[PDB]
Amino acid sequence: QIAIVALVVAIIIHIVVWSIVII
Repeated sequence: QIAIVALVVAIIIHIVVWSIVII
């Protein structure tokens, strides 16, 4: 796992946000 799933989704948001900055 629950921590892994939440982490992946949590980190994913960081990746998406970054893409928006570029874009």
